[PDB]
Amino acid sequence: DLRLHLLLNTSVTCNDGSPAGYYLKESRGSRRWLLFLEGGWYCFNRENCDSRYDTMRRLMSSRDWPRTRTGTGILSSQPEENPYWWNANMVFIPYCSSDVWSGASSKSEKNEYAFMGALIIQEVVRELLGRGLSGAKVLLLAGSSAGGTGVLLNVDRVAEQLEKLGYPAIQVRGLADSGWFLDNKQYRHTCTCAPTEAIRRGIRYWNGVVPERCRRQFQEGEEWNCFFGYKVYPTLRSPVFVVQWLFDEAQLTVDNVHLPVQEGLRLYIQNLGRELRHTLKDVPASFAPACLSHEIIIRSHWTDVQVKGTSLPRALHCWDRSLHTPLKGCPVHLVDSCPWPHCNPSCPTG
Ligand SMILES: FC(F)(F)c1c(Cl)ccc(-n2ccnn2)c1Cl
Ligand SMILES: *[C@@H]1O[C@H](CO)[C@@H](O)[C@H](O)[C@H]1NC(C)=O
Repeated sequence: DLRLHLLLNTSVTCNDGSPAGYYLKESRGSRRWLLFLEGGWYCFNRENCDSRYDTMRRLMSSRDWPRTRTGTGILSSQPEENPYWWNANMVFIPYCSSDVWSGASSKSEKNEYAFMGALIIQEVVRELLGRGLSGAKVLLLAGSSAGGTGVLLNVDRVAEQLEKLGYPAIQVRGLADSGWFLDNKQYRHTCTCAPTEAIRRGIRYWNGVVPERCRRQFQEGEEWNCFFGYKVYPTLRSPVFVVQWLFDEAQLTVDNVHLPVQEGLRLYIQNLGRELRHTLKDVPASFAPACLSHEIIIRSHWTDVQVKGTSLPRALHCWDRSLHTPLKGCPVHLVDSCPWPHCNPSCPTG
């Protein structure tokens, strides 16, 4: 249902210099726009990016992209699959920059790869304005995994971009799914590169950019801190809803945890969930189930998980209402308190 458009500005490119793009399904009677950032890890040096180019080329190039994609989960146009925003204008932005959506660097005589994630988002927004986005009332920038961190890094820049283009009435909001990570100690030490070390190397290789207020706090050489949700979120002005499994599989991977569990690992896992829960305590719009999993919002069965009896599509609807005092029976802060994966019976089965 979503049709591919390669960017008209062919200077905004995937890693290999092929044009970036977006998949679009318009909904002509709607002023809601959902722009979804795909995830898919990252690469932080020539050797690891070369390997990714061999066996994950669609994440580095548009040369082999299909002409259409089916919208699923929050990108579905069927109310049965998407109770939240089924009638919205739907945009899926493929992740082909390997930079957690942070890069602003072209391929050149000094750069084998272009890392243009931050510029891809800006260019998609610019080109959509002529396709109906100029009439929008709400632009929800959503994303999963690396795309979820991409929301945190870019939501306020989209807001600033629309303001400077003369569209102050479009309300820009963010939905960060599975992009809220902890710069914690690994369970066993290995660069499965530790989260702190991975981002420090990548940001230099990508010429990565972070939100301005966060950059002003951490300053030169320390911008890697702004890739961590609990540090960047308090600096953001746009409303951001945070979805994060308490025992996220990507978090455990970078922590070198691989799953009978003995005391040391049991304590490690329980402490991880408690730390994640703590970082969400003052995030008013959040959905954090006690599950071992990764991503949720574009899965066809994303409607199934509940926290305290409330599904994610319901919580997002309650968030919409809150952005028109708490709402009777329409909660927006939903964080599990039970301390072990699958202590929530609605967790994905696998
Ligand atoms: F390492 C880390 F720091 F925890 C981190 C960050 Cl900041 C942002 C995105 C990812 N990620 C996971 C899967 N795709 N991207 C990770 Cl794993
Ligand atoms: C194309 O994108 C580049 C990089 O974002 C930008 O500098 C340039 O102004 C863009 N060109 C047009 C015509 O928008």
